[PDB]
Amino acid sequence: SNFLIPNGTFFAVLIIFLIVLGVISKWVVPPISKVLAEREAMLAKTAADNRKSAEQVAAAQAD
Amino acid sequence: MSIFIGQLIGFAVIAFIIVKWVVPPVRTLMRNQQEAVRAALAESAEAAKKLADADAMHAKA
Amino acid sequence: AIHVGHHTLVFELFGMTFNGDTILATAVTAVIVIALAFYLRAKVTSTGVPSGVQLFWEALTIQMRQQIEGSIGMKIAPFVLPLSVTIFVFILISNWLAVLPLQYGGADGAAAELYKAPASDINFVLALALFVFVCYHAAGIWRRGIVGHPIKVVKGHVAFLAPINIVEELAKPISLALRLFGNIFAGGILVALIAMFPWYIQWFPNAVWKTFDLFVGLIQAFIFSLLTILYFSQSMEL
Amino acid sequence: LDPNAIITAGALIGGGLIMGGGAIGAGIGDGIAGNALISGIARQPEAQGRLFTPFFITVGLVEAAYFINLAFMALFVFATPGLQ
Amino acid sequence: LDPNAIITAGALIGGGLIMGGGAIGAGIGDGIAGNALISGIARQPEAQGRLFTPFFITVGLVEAAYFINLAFMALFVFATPGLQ
Amino acid sequence: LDPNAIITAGALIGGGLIMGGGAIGAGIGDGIAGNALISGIARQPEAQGRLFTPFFITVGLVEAAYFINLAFMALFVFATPGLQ
Amino acid sequence: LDPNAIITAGALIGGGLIMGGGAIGAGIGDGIAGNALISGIARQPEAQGRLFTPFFITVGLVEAAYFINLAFMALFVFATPGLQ
Amino acid sequence: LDPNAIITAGALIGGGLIMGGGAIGAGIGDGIAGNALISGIARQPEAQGRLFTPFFITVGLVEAAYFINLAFMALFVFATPGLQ
Amino acid sequence: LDPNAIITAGALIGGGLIMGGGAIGAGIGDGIAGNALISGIARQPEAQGRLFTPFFITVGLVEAAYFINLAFMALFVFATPGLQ
Amino acid sequence: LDPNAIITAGALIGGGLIMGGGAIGAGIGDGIAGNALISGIARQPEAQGRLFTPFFITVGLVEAAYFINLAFMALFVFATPGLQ
Amino acid sequence: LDPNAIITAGALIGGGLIMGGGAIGAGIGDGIAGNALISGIARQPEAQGRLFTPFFITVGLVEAAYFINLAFMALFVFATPGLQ
Amino acid sequence: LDPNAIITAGALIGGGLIMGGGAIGAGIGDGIAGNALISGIARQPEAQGRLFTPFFITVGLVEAAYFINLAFMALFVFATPGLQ
Repeated sequence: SNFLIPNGTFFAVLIIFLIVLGVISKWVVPPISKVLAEREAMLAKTAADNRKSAEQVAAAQAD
Repeated sequence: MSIFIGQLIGFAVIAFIIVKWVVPPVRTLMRNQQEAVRAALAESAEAAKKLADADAMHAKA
Repeated sequence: AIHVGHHTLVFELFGMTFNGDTILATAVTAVIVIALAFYLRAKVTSTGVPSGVQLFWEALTIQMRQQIEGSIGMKIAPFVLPLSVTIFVFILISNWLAVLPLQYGGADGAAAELYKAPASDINFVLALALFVFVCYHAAGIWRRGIVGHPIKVVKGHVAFLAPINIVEELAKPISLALRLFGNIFAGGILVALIAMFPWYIQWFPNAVWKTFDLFVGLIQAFIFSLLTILYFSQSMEL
Repeated sequence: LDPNAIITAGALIGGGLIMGGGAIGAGIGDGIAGNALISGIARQPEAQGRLFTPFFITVGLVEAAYFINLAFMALFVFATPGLQ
Repeated sequence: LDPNAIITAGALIGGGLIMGGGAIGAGIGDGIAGNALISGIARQPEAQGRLFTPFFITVGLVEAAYFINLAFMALFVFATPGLQ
Repeated sequence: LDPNAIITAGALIGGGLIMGGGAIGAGIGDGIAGNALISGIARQPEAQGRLFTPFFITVGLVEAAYFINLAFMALFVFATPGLQ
Repeated sequence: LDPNAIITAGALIGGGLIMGGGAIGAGIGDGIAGNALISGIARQPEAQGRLFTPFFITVGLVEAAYFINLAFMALFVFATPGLQ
Repeated sequence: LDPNAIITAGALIGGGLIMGGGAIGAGIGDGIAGNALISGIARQPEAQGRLFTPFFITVGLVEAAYFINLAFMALFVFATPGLQ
Repeated sequence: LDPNAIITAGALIGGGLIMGGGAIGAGIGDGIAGNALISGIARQPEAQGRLFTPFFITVGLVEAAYFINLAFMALFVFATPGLQ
Repeated sequence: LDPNAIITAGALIGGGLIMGGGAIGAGIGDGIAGNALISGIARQPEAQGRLFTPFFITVGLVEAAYFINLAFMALFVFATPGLQ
Repeated sequence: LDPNAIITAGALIGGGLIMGGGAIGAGIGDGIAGNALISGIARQPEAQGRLFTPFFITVGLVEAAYFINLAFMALFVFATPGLQ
Repeated sequence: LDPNAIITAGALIGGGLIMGGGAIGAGIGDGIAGNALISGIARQPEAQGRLFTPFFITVGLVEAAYFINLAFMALFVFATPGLQ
């Protein structure tokens, strides 16, 4: 029956959708971004600390 | 109800195909990522220990 | 016998009609997605082995962030990341919930599903499409200006083709909605048609079609999310 | 004769034309996109992933019109506009 | 017989033609443009950033033709000119 | 005259259009994908196994459409919408 | 039976044919021209400025084949030749 | 008028459309696959033996899209659905 | 059932077919010629001046075939042969 | 009105569609296969002697499909199913 | 009604079909041949003249077919076979 | 309403379809073959004479199919099977 015609549900669905867009934007994306940043920082720290340890062992032997 | 039985057998075969062919590889990929992150953590701890030992040696000299 | 439209649980409030079945299906999908979100909120661990839910959410977030940074730097439009993530997860979850063995016979010769994919209803897809439309047009307004933005969309890349550009703009929302609609509506017909087959043979075509519908829904969710990302990128091209 | 019969026959012909045109468009476009993707994978076996993102975009567009028409075909065949 | 019946059947078949042609054209054009995009990104994944502009100019022109066709089909079906 | 006869004739014509369009799309899309696959395998026979991953995707996204047409064809000729 | 009914039905079918052909031509020609533009820009990033001058000419041609048809289509529907 | 007359006229038109679309698809797909095979063998005379392995698949899944139509055409003309 | 009415409806359908075919041909030919021109200009910018010589021939050989159709479409529509 | 009139009209329309589809498919397939053969011979003329083997496999199949249509085409117009 | 009306309407539709198909073929072939010529001239500027002799042959074929069709169109429209 | 009029109209439409399909196939196939020939002569002027042989084989196949369609069109329009 002319299902292509929109209905009041259009508003209601939007509401529900926005609710999810709240949660997903409040307690999913921020923690995941923080965790990925922490992982990148941890990897950079590991590499830099390995390089620093090699450098400082070389200096200690030289010193 | 007959169509319900037909589609029930259909979902049975769908689940068989899934848990037979798709589940193993995706579980393998997730396990690989888990172990990669675990190894990254272990390597970070090892690098920290190496840096501490380097500081100890610097103190020795 | 097979019907189309014919939504169940229709109810009227404030002189506005609502297809109750679509609202219920959308609410169930939202509940599942929010349960996943909270389950990650109580399980997210940076310094521990990532959980399966954490793995899935990180995969989605990384994919969407990579697309955004490829298109438009994250320093300008961060909100587009959660917007695309929620759109993708929402569409995917609804489409894949559409595969549960819930079809049955109504005793009138017409098959019916306890769960009907929300995308089968024009209102749902129109809601998502128009919301995305308003979102990225408002983002463009902020990026360029209330007066500059209409000017820029009128000119587009080449000013000489002023009229055709406008058409594309009007096509941005429609193409976003109808596409999804079709990709799901056709599915709602396929299984329905297979319902006319006898039970001893209905399983095979139904099984094959739903197995392919899994991938079709995955592709549709990915396409909608990616096109939303790229529409934001194009709108905010200063 | 019954006008509704003529309207229904016209609507069925129209919907069939809708679906045939959409099928042709989808088939040709998706075949061409797959040609591109598979040739790209053939030239760079390790580029596979980097190629999927654009390809799907194309598929999206290539599918859109087709399925859009499918939707309209339904409006032609099930809820015929102007039906008496 | 009602003249409106024949008029409506003609309008429906005309709209079917309009969208069949639009489907074929849009699908094939978008498929070819996407093939070009995929090949280009296969050449050098760096050029992806500078490729999406002309690709979407082309897709804009193609989809503009398709949706002008759709607007005319909608006028045919729902606002059939010449209908008494 | 029996209006149902007009309905059935229109349904047959519409279903024939649907199936013809589906066959055109499927045949040409499959041919293009197969040509790309053959060119790839001619290039590097060492990568015969890998090339199937996109091929079957393309065919999957083309063959699907074909069978979809078939489904609607079954709707038109066996469960003719609007039939009295 | 009013002859205007048959006249309007024929005019609508003709307009549908005109729009279908125009849409197909415009879409596919634009897709091919865009494929050329994408390949050119992929090969030579600096060429983006140079290629626009010829590319649009091609567009201006295909669109000319399109819009011209559209004009005549209007004549078919709104001022139907031979209308009585 | 005998209703079966219109039924069978519509059925014959539909079958003609079905097999015409099947012929178009089969011919063009076979041509494209053969073009790929010809180029591959031309550039690698010794690869012929292997090059058939993918080619047969392409044609293998193309003639089906043709030979399915034939069956359906054999259904339309001989055992026409809804042939009262 | 005025004979002139049927004649004019048939003439309108024929003119629509003529215009549709002409638009198909013009659009595809112009798109392909423009693709060649764009590839040539991208490969060798200095070629621009000379490339316009053959290209204008090609378009001349395409548009002509389309433009001729226009006249004959008018022959079909405005002065219908055998109008009676 | 003799029903056989409508029967044979539908049969002729179906046969014409059969022949049109077969001709389009055969012509385009043969053209593409010949393009492949000519280009391959141009790349390495000595290869011609071998290339004729795959070529006949392609054209030979294409024409075969075409020939198949002719068969059924005859059935449509000479011994029309559903004729009384 | 007038038998001549039906015969002439059918003749006009057939002539429209013939002219549309001929225009499609002429446009496609001319565009493809011109694209080949454009690429050849761009790659090999001093070969311009050498390339005209083959090109004119290709057109000499393509155009020929189109014009032949045109002739038969007149035979349908001005000397309709079976007119009575 | 002479049944011969319906038969003649159906035969004329069928012949129009036959000639349209033949025209499309011949034009596109000949254009593609000429593209191959022009490209080969541009690349290898030495093999120009040798290139003619496969080119003439391809053109013979294409024009052979086209003239078979011409013969069948002549059969339909001038000696229509099933006249009564």
